[PDB]
Amino acid sequence: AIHRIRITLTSRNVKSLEKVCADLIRGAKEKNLKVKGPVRMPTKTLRITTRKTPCGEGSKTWDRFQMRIHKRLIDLHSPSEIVKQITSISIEPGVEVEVTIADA
Amino acid sequence: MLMPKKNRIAIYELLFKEGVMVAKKDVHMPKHPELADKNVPNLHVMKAMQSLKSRGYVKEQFAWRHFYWYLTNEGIQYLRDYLHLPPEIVPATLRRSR
Amino acid sequence: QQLYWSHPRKFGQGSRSCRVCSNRHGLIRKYGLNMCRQCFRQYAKDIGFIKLD
Amino acid sequence: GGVMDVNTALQEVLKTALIHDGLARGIREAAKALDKRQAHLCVLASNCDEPMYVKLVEALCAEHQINLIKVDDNKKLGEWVGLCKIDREGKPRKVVGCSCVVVKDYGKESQAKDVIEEYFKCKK
Amino acid sequence: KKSYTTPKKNKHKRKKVKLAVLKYYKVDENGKISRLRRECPSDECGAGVFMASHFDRHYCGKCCLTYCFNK
Amino acid sequence: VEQKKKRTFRKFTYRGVDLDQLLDMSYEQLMQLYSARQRRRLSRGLRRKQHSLLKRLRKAKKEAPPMEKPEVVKTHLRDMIILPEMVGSMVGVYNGKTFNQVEIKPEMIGHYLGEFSITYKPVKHGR
RNA sequence: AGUGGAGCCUGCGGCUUAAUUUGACUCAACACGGGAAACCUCACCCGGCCCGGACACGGACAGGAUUGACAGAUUGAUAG
Repeated sequence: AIHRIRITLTSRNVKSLEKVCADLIRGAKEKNLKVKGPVRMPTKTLRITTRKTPCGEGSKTWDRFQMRIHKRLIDLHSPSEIVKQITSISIEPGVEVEVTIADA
Repeated sequence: MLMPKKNRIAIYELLFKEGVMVAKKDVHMPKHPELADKNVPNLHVMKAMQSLKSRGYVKEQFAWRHFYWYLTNEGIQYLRDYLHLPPEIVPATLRRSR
Repeated sequence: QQLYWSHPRKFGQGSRSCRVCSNRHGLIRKYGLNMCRQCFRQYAKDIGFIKLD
Repeated sequence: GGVMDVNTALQEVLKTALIHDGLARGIREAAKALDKRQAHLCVLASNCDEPMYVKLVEALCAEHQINLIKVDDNKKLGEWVGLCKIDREGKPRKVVGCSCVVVKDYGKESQAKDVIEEYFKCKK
Repeated sequence: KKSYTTPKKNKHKRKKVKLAVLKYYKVDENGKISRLRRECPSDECGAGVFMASHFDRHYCGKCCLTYCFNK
Repeated sequence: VEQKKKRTFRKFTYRGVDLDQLLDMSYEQLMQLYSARQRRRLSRGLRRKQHSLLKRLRKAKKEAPPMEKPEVVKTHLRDMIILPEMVGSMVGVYNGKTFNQVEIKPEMIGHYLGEFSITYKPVKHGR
């Protein structure tokens, strides 16, 4: 039977995330699994605020760094192992990809 | 610190066999990583290693308030005699060669 | 002949410090960083934090 | 194996036992070790200051396996166990006695261990 | 500088005179050890240990802090 | 020099419990009644690891006759809340640089030692 | 729109304090040191423990170098 599988992809790097996502989608359908297509989730902006000045005299100067984590999921439905197998191969560095047994 | 030369030999043997030994630095700590001499702040493990170090035999790298002991060639020879175990027993380095 | 040399701390800023030095005031505990701000400035490149705004 | 000499046969066992941690040196440790079955040798001095020391040792030996072999000079007995390097003009812990000592656990096979054990059995 | 200095003598190390240590029991001929002082029955006791006489407290220093006659 | 009807004339309740009843209850039964600051200290503390200090109080109260006050018993703590057991003692209450000596009378019960010792001048500028 | 005027808050000066740790002095010092500090912290001040005197060399010295501790003395601490 078909099994509902959720592929979560998490990263911070648009271009890398995007062309990993590409490869998963394209290779999925190529030897037949569900296509779906990406559910983009809101990018989360982690904001850290610090004093720019060690030892505070002068003027109030503040520095704010952000780090933008990006999340997307894709729900494929098709059979068990050959899903998570054909997907998770052909990638090694720098974009997290999680294949989850979640969803019935 | 203080403590017998039964604790000291235990530490030295573990350094010899692994080829690494580690401690961490805090005075509010209770307990160094890699077994230690067990719920105590910075001391016994560090001091046994420090004594060993003074006479050569181990190279210490410090960074991010942690002590990485890296076993030296001369140290492999010294501990081999001190432990008095057969004259090759393989100290966990030389292993695979590139 | 130690009898006491620690005392329980889990209270205020005095119970934690930077993970490369000992420091107080402005200790980032958010995201499990556990570094003082002054140190964090020099390592802000290495965590992945970046300024654009 | 081997058959060695009788006096050097003791010394090697004393040295091994020290590193193992199992050489009872001086009266308090020697007596405690003797009165327990961990002991399997007792080498006494008989050149002790105030031989009440030796009398107490011999008395202790009677219970919990009797082991007796006598050797001469306190200082030599001390040195044999190891408390000096036998090097340099000084040593910081240099040559001093320990008098009567008791060996708990030989801790090695063959050699001097085998010699002393064999000698002890056919002696007693 | 704060406050803090102290005299010492060995205010900082222990020696307890020079110690008597183990010189007690009574021996008659070869070989027996006949009780002197008091003896302490515990499992953390040795086998030639004593209770220091110090009368109306009688405490085995081989025991950790415990095991005391007050007789 | 100890207990009620003696160094008191303000009397009545401290806080809900009359000094008569107070002095002949134990601290157990005291914290049950009308006591909120004291109650938090005793509950969370749980007999409060000031053990030896408290024993020195009882010791010098005992060895001195009940007709007179103790030989004075110092403490470094000043966060100690006066409990009826203590009362009639004479307590050296540390200020981090001075021990002010304060007899604990029946009017002081439920108050803190620290409030009867000073770290602070009446404040002057040449006044 | 106020601010300066008022109350309080917070930093700063001066005094006072055994201690009021301390950097800074038009701007380019001054609710500024992400500094909203109970003690703890803590630098300051009032006291006390410990050696983390490693290592090498010398001496002492296993007849006991050193470790622990009852009760009593003590002391903030039945902290041997």
